[PDB]
Amino acid sequence: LATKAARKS
Amino acid sequence: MIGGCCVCSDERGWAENPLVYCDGHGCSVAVHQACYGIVQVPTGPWFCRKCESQERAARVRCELCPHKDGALKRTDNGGWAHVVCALYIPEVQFANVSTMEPIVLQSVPHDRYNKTCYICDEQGRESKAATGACMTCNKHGCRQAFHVTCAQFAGLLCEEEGNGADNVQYCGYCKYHFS
Ligand SMILES: [Zn+2]
Ligand SMILES: [Zn+2]
Ligand SMILES: [Zn+2]
Ligand SMILES: [Zn+2]
Ligand SMILES: [Zn+2]
Repeated sequence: LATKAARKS
Repeated sequence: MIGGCCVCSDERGWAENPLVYCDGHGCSVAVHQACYGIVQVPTGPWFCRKCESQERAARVRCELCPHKDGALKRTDNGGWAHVVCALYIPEVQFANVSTMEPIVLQSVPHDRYNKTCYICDEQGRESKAATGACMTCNKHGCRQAFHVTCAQFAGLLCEEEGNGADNVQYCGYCKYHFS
């Protein structure tokens, strides 16, 4: 599951 | 000081993304696995990075705001920073997005440290207002500045969809411009 950090632009 | 996850505020957990609670003495951190980069959720007590470290809360504060609770990670310069501050300040980076640590400050522009938080200032806290880094209201044209954590408790933060597969744009709005 992708973390919040990995999703940051 | 926050009920559910203290990073995203969601109160619901999920089968492969559970709420994890720190058993740290005097600590009330609760975060989703995916909100703190927990590699493997233990089948027992779990401790946040701060409670695992070797110094008391007196010195362990976020470099980016004046708020004291919440989920911290170590920084570049061997300091500490909120995960949520790192998300909503655009130029803050993570060295490893999987483990979400350390928090990388070094690309944060001087212009983020020379602002005053308006939320802090309307509360009449002029020392707190100048502390740390501010994000800027995402409204086009508005230049209102505020601590990420201050907008969090004012309910001024939000995760908007971004261009890309699953890119999130973590942003905020001053009291004038929310929705
Ligand atoms: Zn969360
Ligand atoms: Zn803790
Ligand atoms: Zn912070
Ligand atoms: Zn503030
Ligand atoms: Zn605004």
